[PDB]
Amino acid sequence: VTDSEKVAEYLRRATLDLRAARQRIRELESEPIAIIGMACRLPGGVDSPEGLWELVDSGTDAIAGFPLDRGWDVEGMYDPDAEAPGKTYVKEAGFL
Amino acid sequence: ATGVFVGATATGYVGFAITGNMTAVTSGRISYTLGLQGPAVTIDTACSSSLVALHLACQSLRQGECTTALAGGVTVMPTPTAFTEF
Amino acid sequence: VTDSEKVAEYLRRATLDLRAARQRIRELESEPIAIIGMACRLPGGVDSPEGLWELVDSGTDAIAGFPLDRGWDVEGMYDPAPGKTYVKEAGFLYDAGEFDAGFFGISPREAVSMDPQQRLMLEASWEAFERAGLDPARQRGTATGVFVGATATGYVSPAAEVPEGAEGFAITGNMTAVTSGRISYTLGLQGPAVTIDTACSSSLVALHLACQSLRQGECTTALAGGVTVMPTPTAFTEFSRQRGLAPDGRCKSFAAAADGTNWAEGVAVLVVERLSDARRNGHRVLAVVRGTAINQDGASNGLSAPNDLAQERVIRSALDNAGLTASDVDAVEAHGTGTTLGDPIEAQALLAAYGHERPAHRPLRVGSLKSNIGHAGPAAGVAGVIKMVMAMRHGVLPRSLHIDEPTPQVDWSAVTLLTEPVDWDRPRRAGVSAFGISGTNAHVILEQAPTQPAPPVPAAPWLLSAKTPAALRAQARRLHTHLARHPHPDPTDIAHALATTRTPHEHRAALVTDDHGTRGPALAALAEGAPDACLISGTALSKGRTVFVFPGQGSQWTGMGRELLHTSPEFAAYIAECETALNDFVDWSLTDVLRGTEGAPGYDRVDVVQPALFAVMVSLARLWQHHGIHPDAVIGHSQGEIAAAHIAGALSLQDAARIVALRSQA
Amino acid sequence: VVMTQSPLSLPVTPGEPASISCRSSQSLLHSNGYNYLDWYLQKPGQSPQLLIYLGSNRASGVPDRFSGSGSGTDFTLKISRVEAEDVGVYYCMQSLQTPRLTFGPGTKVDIKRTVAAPSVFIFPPSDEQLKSGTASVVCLLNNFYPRGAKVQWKVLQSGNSQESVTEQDSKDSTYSLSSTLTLSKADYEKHKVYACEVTHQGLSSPVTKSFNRG
Amino acid sequence: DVVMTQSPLSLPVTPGEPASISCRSSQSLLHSNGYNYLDWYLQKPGQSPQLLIYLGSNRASGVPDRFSGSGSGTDFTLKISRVEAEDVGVYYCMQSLQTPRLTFGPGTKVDIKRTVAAPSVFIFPPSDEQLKSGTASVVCLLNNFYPRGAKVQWKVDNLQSGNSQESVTEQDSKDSTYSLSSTLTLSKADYEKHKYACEVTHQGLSSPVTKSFNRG
Amino acid sequence: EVQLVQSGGGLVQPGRSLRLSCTASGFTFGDYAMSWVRQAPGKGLEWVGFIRSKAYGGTTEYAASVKGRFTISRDDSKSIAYLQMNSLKTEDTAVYYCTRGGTLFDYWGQGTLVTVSSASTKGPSVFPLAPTAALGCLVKDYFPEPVTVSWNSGALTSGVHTFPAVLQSSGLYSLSSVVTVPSSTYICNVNHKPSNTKVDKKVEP
Amino acid sequence: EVQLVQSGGGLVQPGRSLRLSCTASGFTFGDYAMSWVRQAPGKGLEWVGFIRSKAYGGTTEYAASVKGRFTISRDDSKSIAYLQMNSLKTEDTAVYYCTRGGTLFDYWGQGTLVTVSSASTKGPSVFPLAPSSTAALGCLVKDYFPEPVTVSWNSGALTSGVHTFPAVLQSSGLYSLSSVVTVPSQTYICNVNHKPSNTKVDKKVEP
Repeated sequence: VTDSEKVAEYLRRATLDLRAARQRIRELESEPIAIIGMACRLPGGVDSPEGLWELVDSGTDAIAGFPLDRGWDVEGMYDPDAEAPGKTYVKEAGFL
Repeated sequence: ATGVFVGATATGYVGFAITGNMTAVTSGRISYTLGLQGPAVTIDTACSSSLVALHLACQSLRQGECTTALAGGVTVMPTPTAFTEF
Repeated sequence: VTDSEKVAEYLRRATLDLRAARQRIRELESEPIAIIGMACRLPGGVDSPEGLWELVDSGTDAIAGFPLDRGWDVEGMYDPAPGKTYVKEAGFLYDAGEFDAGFFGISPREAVSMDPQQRLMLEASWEAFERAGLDPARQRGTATGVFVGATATGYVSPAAEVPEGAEGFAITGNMTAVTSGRISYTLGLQGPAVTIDTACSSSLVALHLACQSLRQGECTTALAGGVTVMPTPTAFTEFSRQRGLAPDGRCKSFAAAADGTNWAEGVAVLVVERLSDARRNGHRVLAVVRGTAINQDGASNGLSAPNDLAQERVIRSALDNAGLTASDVDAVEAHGTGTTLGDPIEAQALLAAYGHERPAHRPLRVGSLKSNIGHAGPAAGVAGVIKMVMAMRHGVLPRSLHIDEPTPQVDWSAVTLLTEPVDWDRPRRAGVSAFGISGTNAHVILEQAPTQPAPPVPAAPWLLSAKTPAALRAQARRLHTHLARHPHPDPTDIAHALATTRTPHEHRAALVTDDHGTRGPALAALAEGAPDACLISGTALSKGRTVFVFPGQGSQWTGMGRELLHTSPEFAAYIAECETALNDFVDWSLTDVLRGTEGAPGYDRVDVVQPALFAVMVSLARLWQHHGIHPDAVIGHSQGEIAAAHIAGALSLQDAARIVALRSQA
Repeated sequence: VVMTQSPLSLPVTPGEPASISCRSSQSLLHSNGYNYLDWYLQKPGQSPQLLIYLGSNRASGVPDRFSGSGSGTDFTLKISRVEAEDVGVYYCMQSLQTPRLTFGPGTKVDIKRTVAAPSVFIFPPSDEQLKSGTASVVCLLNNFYPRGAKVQWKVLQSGNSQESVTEQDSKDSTYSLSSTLTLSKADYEKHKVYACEVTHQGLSSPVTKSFNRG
Repeated sequence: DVVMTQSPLSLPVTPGEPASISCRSSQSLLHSNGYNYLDWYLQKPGQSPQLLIYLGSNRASGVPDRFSGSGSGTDFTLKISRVEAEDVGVYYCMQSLQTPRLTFGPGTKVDIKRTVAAPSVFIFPPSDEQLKSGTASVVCLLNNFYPRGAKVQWKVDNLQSGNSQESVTEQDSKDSTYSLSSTLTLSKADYEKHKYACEVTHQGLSSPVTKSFNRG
Repeated sequence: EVQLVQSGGGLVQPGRSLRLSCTASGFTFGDYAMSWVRQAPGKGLEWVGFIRSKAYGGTTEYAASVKGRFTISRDDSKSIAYLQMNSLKTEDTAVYYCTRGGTLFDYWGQGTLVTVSSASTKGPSVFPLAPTAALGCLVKDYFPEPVTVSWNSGALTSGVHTFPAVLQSSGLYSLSSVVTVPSSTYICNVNHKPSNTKVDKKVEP
Repeated sequence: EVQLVQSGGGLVQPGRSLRLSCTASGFTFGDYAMSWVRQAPGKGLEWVGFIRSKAYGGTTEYAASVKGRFTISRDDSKSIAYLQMNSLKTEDTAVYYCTRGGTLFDYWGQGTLVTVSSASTKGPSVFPLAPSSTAALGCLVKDYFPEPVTVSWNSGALTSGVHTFPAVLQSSGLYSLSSVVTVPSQTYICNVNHKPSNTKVDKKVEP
């Protein structure tokens, strides 16, 4: 067995290692990350991803008035001026 | 080793009182109840906090820090601070 | 060619590419990060990292009474039960309300409405950039990250109908995300601005995230920091219900008299980048963060409890990330809260992790910065790394205070505490721990920076600048004090550092002298504003186009340009070019006339003075252009216009020489 | 003897991938299971550089977008992302048989754009050069694409014409051609009409331009 | 002309210290191409060998990054950054310049390092049912000694060879120690001819410990 | 993923033939020259012989001590290699490994054990050892593996040491199981599956 | 970091010797087989020759067109490759490239432009080209041996539409480029500046 036989195996091992190293570089630089689980509780009575899909697919606008069970002075807070101190001008929003 | 990367802000909600208003616990408690040993971080980066956290979660997955992660976010408004002032 | 030699070259290419890819992997996961700058403001008068070092080395105890200007009812809120506290002193930044609003462009309205965390963090970041040899104004547009470990301590109190004064800015001025965002907004940085909420571990986690971001190429440089301020004393009252605070306020870290943990304020920031990038850019490396690790405990006895297993695991993970054996490091900046519950667990974790196979004459030396300044909170780990950095720089581990005896809750019989200072074959390495109350344990390993002329230009200007004249006087006084405590610094190096590594502000001053006996008095006269011979001062114009002016006769005197011919090679080259151009249209050489060679004509003759003036003016203008002052316009006066016509490019050198020489001859 | 051939030119655009193919006249797959082929790039104004070796193994420092593929006789170099920096000449060059006499014609790569017909402009020979003792006539083409339009002189002289091609423009990626025909004074004053006939893929017909002074 | 290679026959290690195996060739292994035709293989205990290093310096893919080969010409060394418990086994450095290669060589044993322990020497007689079976079998044994290689000899009268068979256990999971045991058998008749001591020499032993078997 | 699995090993009489099969998967079998390396029970790895690829002619070379008797073959249609032993000797007992690569053995097979000897199946001949007191039992005169020795039916585990067997001059195999205890009954049970023997022995002074 | 730097070019009249040095810095020069590959102006790459490593023997091989005339040597002590070009022919004008590896040219030098011809230094002879009678006009530079020569329309004022074609070598051995501009259907001057002759010719183009 002469050098022509010998060096070919070394080249095969070297380029296999090169391919493995390049794969590793791609594997710790741009790996695809799989979303295996999902959960959500958005407004509009959404309790799961299927709920959000039903909301968006049906074209539902989940915007309602303020919550009345948080001690908020909702009545004395509307004030449609957008400049008065400590007062909104928005009556409704998407509340969980 | 499961990470918990949460995009949460400080909400003016108000032994248990001290660990009941810190955003640092918002991701920590998940690691406590479930026993997750991966790095739990509450990543407050404004309205893009969750997506930013997802990137960090991906990074923690890419570098082998955690075999799984829980990228996510939460938003509650106990008070109308974000309505009267905006 | 034979087949063997043919495949040999392919094998060589393949193995070289293999080595390149393997090195890429190594620098893409286990890259040493370089601490190129740092800046801290911690209680006890500390304003710089050198302040921190002289504080901790001297053994000073930086705990004092509560602030009186913050509106606290300090006389009333002390009771050694229902809603009071039993501690009357802790580490405080009494100047926490002090901030230069004008310098950063911030308004007093926004500044008072803004959280003091942000106010401290901006100045700390600016100082950290300045101490790295970088001009912050030149960092605009760079892919520089910002990773701050902060928390909403509560300054505007969003749960309490935010005050009328801070109306509109209580979101921008108080969101913890804006603490990191405002640094990048003011400095114009482009890398991600992420703030981390992790209680007593956020800053070291921010350092970890900055390291990971830099390793992935997302950033060129990064700001890894933390901040803690106490607008209200609630942190003392809530933690006083349970006997967690020490009765006297001293964090007796790892001591038998450990009986609690006093909180403290402080800001501490690092400017870091990749070690290879630091070497390429010629930045000074203070230390080398080799590896980092973060994890959780999860199954702890209570949510706000420690876990020796988790601390051991993060320590081992940090050691493995850096590729270092446990015996490599000879110092640890332990968390050292001082609690009776926390100290034995932390000591057991350190003993199990680090000291298990070390030599019988090099124990691991454990200390804590909390004994000196108290528990900094979010800014604890990024201050501990500063402490270890200066310990490595000065080659001495400072003592940890208030250790009357090692605590008996742990079997020390491997690891020893730093009761007194200890001095220091292989590079110095030290660990830092930032174990948090939310269970997020963190740990970093730092290493001593690796070991890293030109002739001195004469009369090197020393440049100073500031936003306002008072700031300029303060700059001059600070520079004078700094130069007083230095054994014979090189003036050209100081000139280079002042000119390049500092922003040019509006109000500017300069010191130009060729002797090291007048610069000191000139700096003084700048300090009190008195005039001096070798001192120049002025107000730089924001905008304006430049003009070169070329008068006619009158600007002549014997020996002009003689010194410049020897000293300045560029002026010599330009004079040589002018002489070569002039030789064909005149019967003598310019260099002989300028140097005053024997027999050469004097300036009395009209035909020789005007070509000499033209050549000198052209050479000087070209020297100005060589120094970077490119004119936006040129104007002349009689024969001087010919010189202007040369600089404008309308006339070649030969044509201008012909015109001036023949015009004078006629 | 082994012979390798590729497309003469392949216009490309930044926005869509490309694939430079080429085929050998023999099975280059050596007995050791390696296609002894390499791919080199030569940019305009820079020296040649290696891209691929042994068919598919990419060289270090090359962009990952490049990728060699194929076997036997048929090989290809696929580029996922085309950039202005990657314009040049791509040589697929064998190594099974040695010594290698030459690389080959290569495969020019250039920015692709909409087809535009050339602007033909025959110019006169100035009288000053006529009295100098030499005759020269130049035919001009400007703002045309792709290159390769062939110009011929009908006087049908085919041994006195020299052509010059401008490089691809940076702004609009146009090309231009200048063909000069030289003749002696006695040779010039023999025919009273000279025509330049130009053919281009963008030309509907061979638009000829004539000049009658003699 | 055949190229020989010599390496240490043993090298105790610890879980964490850097170890370093060494090899010296009898001829210049540097090929004219400019390569060192050397290969390092690792055979774990009770497992197939695997490739560690090829061409002197190049590390095979999938091998841990701790392993790294270096050297040139005739002198080579394999270094481990942090030796692990699973890294123990046998390491074979062996050339590839000259062919054919008959054997891989004696290799290089690797084992966990611990305090030197002397052997608890013992001796047992041939049992009576073993006597009437028609054979004699005296069986000494060492116990709880480190390192390996403790030599043992059978003093049949006032030396023996060619009628003994030794056996040694692997490294103990807890003690990290070996246990040697010879088995000398001659015959039933020859046993009842005279008195059969065992002399053991070990690094932990200051002098050769001799246990007598006068009865017989 | 590269995978080599061996088959065909076991016991054989002296002078008989055997066929060891080596199945390769996860790569092109034809390109790699295939080698066979034998490790004797006690000695180091010994290179038996190798075969080149089809493109290089598939020529087969063998070691000096296995020339002619042993042969190598391969078929790339099903990607299998075969080592055919003829006129096996007692010294041929060893673990044989199939390795891709004629010179560089970058991958190795799981290793298949082969034993050559004329002695047939036979049970043990367990004997005691009369006694910080060390005592044991000596299992002797059994050919085939394996034998499992337990103490007090597995109750005693601490301090037990069972050595690997050795090659008796008669071709049978023998070992011993010993234990150290404080000076103060003990019974060792030897299960020998090939003969289904369950001999027990009480050791005492 | 691997670096190859060539030198030793310059103008040479035909039929004398010349030396091209190429210094290597950043790798083990001894083990590599070292090659020279030329590329004529406008033509493709054309391999010239190579030398094996000293370990292999150091022997040399050359392309079919350069038997005997060309020679390769190597100073391994200081790691330079030398191409000795004896008896240059008029068609050897090219950009000789210095490359590592006999069969695989992994890295290439900057390339030395060696131009050979019997022509001596001349100054340009600029001729006009009257506009046709959408309008084009040009001036043609003729009879200049050395390079480069620059052409600027209205002293560089005109930049849009200028197409300065590459120089072309005539059979007489003299270069002649040509500058042309497409004007939109005032005075149009072109200035030919020729540094080797220090010529600054100017000319108007008019119908």
